[PDB]
Amino acid sequence: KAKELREKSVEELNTELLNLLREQFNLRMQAASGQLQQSHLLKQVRRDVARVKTLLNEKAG
Amino acid sequence: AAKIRRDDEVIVLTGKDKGKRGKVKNVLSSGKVIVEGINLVKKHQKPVPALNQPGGIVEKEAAIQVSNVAIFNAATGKADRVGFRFEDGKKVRFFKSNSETI
Amino acid sequence: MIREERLLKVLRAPHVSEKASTAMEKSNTIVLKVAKDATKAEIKAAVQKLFEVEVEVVNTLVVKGKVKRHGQRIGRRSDWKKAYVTLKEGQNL
Amino acid sequence: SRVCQVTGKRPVTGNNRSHALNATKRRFLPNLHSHRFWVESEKRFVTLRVSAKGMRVIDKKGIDTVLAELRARGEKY
Amino acid sequence: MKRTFQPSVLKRNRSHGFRARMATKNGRQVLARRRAKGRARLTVSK
Amino acid sequence: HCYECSSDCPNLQPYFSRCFSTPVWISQAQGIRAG
RNA sequence: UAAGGUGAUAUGAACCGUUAUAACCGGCGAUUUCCGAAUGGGGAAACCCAGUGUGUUUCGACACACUAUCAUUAACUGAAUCCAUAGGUUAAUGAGGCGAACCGGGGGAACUGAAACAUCUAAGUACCCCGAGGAAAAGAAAUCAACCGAGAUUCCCCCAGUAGCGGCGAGCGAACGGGGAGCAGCCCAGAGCCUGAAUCAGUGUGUGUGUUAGUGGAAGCGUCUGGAAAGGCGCGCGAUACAGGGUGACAGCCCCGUACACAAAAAUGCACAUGCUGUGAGCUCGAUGAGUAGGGCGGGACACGUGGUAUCCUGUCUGAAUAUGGGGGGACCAUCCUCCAAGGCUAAAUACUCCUGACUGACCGAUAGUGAACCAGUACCGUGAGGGAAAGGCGAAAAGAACC
RNA sequence: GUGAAGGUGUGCUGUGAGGCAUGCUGGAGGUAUCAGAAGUGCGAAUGCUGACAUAAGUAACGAUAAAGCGGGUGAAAAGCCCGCUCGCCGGAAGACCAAGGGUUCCUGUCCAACGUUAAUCGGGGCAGGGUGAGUCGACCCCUAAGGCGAGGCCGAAAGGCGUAGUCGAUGGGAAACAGGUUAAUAUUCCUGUACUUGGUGUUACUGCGAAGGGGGGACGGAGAAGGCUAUGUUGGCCGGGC
RNA sequence: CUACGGUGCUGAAGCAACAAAUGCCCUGCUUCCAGGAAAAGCCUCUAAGCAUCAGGUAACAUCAAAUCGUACCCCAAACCG
Repeated sequence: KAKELREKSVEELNTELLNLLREQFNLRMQAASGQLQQSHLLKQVRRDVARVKTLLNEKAG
Repeated sequence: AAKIRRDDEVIVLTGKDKGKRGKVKNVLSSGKVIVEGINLVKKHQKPVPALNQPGGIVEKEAAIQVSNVAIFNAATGKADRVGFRFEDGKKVRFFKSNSETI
Repeated sequence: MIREERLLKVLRAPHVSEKASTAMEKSNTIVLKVAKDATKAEIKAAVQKLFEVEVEVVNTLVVKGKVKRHGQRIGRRSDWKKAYVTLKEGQNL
Repeated sequence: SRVCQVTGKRPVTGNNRSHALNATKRRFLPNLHSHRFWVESEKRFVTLRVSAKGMRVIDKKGIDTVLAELRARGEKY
Repeated sequence: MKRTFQPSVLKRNRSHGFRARMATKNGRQVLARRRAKGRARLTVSK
Repeated sequence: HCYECSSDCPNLQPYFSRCFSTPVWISQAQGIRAG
């Protein structure tokens, strides 16, 4: 996953940063709603948005 | 480089189970090692309304020190120490006194 | 007009109170815990885009963190911002 | 501050000594006056708070030579 | 009766506040002596 | 159950030793005539 | 480098990994809110308010960037005023802030001692300020010596509590000379021949070597007591390893290590090898630092308190000679010895420790040792500067006491 | 560890400081000897720190506005809740802002400590909940005193002063009322009725434009009325009483 | 309505006269001497500027009004003692 993204284009990289935060908003709504018994996807998605914003700001320069 | 690992049939060298043989269940962080069926204690487990509301005198196994166990050789029949050699580019646990790989 | 990834970070949590549920049944008002730097325009833009509903007026307030004594020390909870988003006539979530 | 712009004479300190040798602190201020010097290079007058020792450095060395030692030092005039 | 301490935050922050201490040489030495001591609160401010 | 609280002394005397000893301000005993 | 992990109080909950990226450790990189020199203006730090660009825009707007002052320099345009300055703008640079001590400089006490006290002392100390560096400062003879000579500074041991200074009181206190640590001398005031000519720097590959993760390590069993053996008794083995620590009591041989032998993607310290760039040799000649030296006055520094008193510094007032000349040799003079001021640079020996690593102790062992063995500069106290605590130990293991 | 130091007894013997042996606790360390070094011996310093007595189960229990009952809950009620009386304040002991405080607000829970007694109660513990603004306030625009202050003038240094300018309210600038509502918020929520300022789309006749000019803003003490109104009082009306 | 706490549906009259402020008219009026802020918002005049551009003016239409404070105590058991 950290390696599969370094064959993506920048616009490909950016549209999955949009899907990650929409997933992150989906999970953050679910955790407060009494749902999301799988309370480990939060830490995983938060480090998935960091994984791509790192890969964003490195091919930008 | 640990000498005592996840699933090793070990023997206890010290402390009320001196001579008894069991298998390691999990190596903890602080040099304490759970051995299967060896270091049994008697936990007066208090029943909480949920979460195993059976609240008997639960008999679990306590952690033993990792230096108080040694790996059972079973090809000599005795307790035995561990060394580290490199075979095939891999760090290999091997028994002392016969030098053979574990 | 707000950037989309900014709107995905303001709506923290839907707030349940039995005052908040009175507002949901009687004045069509969802009460949300929002981010601390949320403006009333950013909440209005985020409830409409992400909850797919219509919004008349967001009223906000900032809840002060309670001082609690866990164990023997003196801690303080975080201040949080609380919106009162009044939807117009059609209620989804 | 009471500094000559040519010789750099600070006020120095010393003692007052009485006839009973009682020491008490004083300051030997330099004999400073602001004086306008005529330069024929620049075709202007230039004023300098200069000591009376510095007025003797100026006519002995030149007023162009003194100012050249100020621009190359860091004084403003 | 009327005691010596009559609080006002405005008179507090203008006397002993961080910007009042950082205005002069001798208040930046106060703040240097309170970082060198290890003080939790540096000034009266928060 | 959060018990065995201490004996919080007054915040006036910084030497708890004399905290319960004297007020340490003025000692007024006024009747002394020795001549 | 790994079979275990998701920091701690802290259990869970939901998970991740199992020999190849779970975590951990290191190198480098990214991210790095807000305040604070705080720098866009302001402000009651952690907030308020913009300007101008540049986008993008659903037309509601939204992002990112810039915007401090000063110093130096350059560009443009620019008063009184004709030239011209001052000013004004826009760039590039650089600076500021914090830091424990050491260091250099500018200022500078008093208590105290004198058995009072004023000269003197304390003491150029405390402190305040300014500035700097890994050291700094000093430093290449206007130096000493004594008719022989020495040969830049710094530091250490003597000289020597001497010579002296001194209400000749309290006290202050040298040099010369000698033993050592460490030892380099060079530039400009200047034009030629020669003409990168070694130098000394920076930068870059290259080598040698550290630092920043690490790897391997060598050998013990029976037996009695005991809650438990590391103890006792018995009998072996390792040792370039019997430093230390842990383990249910005291372990060379259980563990971690230790002696030893090893290891580096990458980034750096040091040498060296240097290639490439900057300074710039060597030889011929000239040159030889003026409002200075000296002096009068007033102070200060020299051990030296103006005393017979040299020498140095300079606030003030003066004022040379220019190597056939000038300084010093403790008033002064004559000899004759020695040096060449009024320009500058300069390693080591030296001082220090906020901080990092090991290592040690006839150092402390919780009223001690840091104020602080413990969420301590905290609780508390004070408007504030500031002050400032008390508080360690279940057990081998929570087995931390089900149930009545 | 078949029991160390320590603690606590006892016995024995040294001229003394002391020494030794040991019964019990203690549950891991201690040191013949001979030398060595001292944070080397405490009853006093109105010594320092901690602990604990004493007075003494004494004084006091903080306004002499005052309480009495019946139910309730409870393990327990003089104090809590509810009720009926009684007393007290009413230019305050009531209602409401600013300051200051910072959750003391409300609810459910507990009653160790805290509360000068008890407590079921509480401003106590614990866990939830609660503060909604174009119009109120701040921010903001404007300045006063005063601060800071580019350049500037001064000053051993630090720095002092001050021009432009920029801050600084306690003053000046802009607009909402009434009902209803929550256990706790309301000029904020909701109904009703408004209003203010600014950005943005058409008409005719069109001169608009400032770090400038002039108005205005814009101001004293006291005193005297008149016109009112808030408010009150009575009548009338209305509902009810007999 | 219904635990009669309380919530809930109803809801009649809703006038007049008189007395009234220390409040408003009034930042007025009168009078005194002690002779009683400033700046902006506001209205207005234009200069450089500017051309049936840019603005202004009116009506109408749209949108925008951010951000903080907002609980509670205030003659007090929450402030200073």
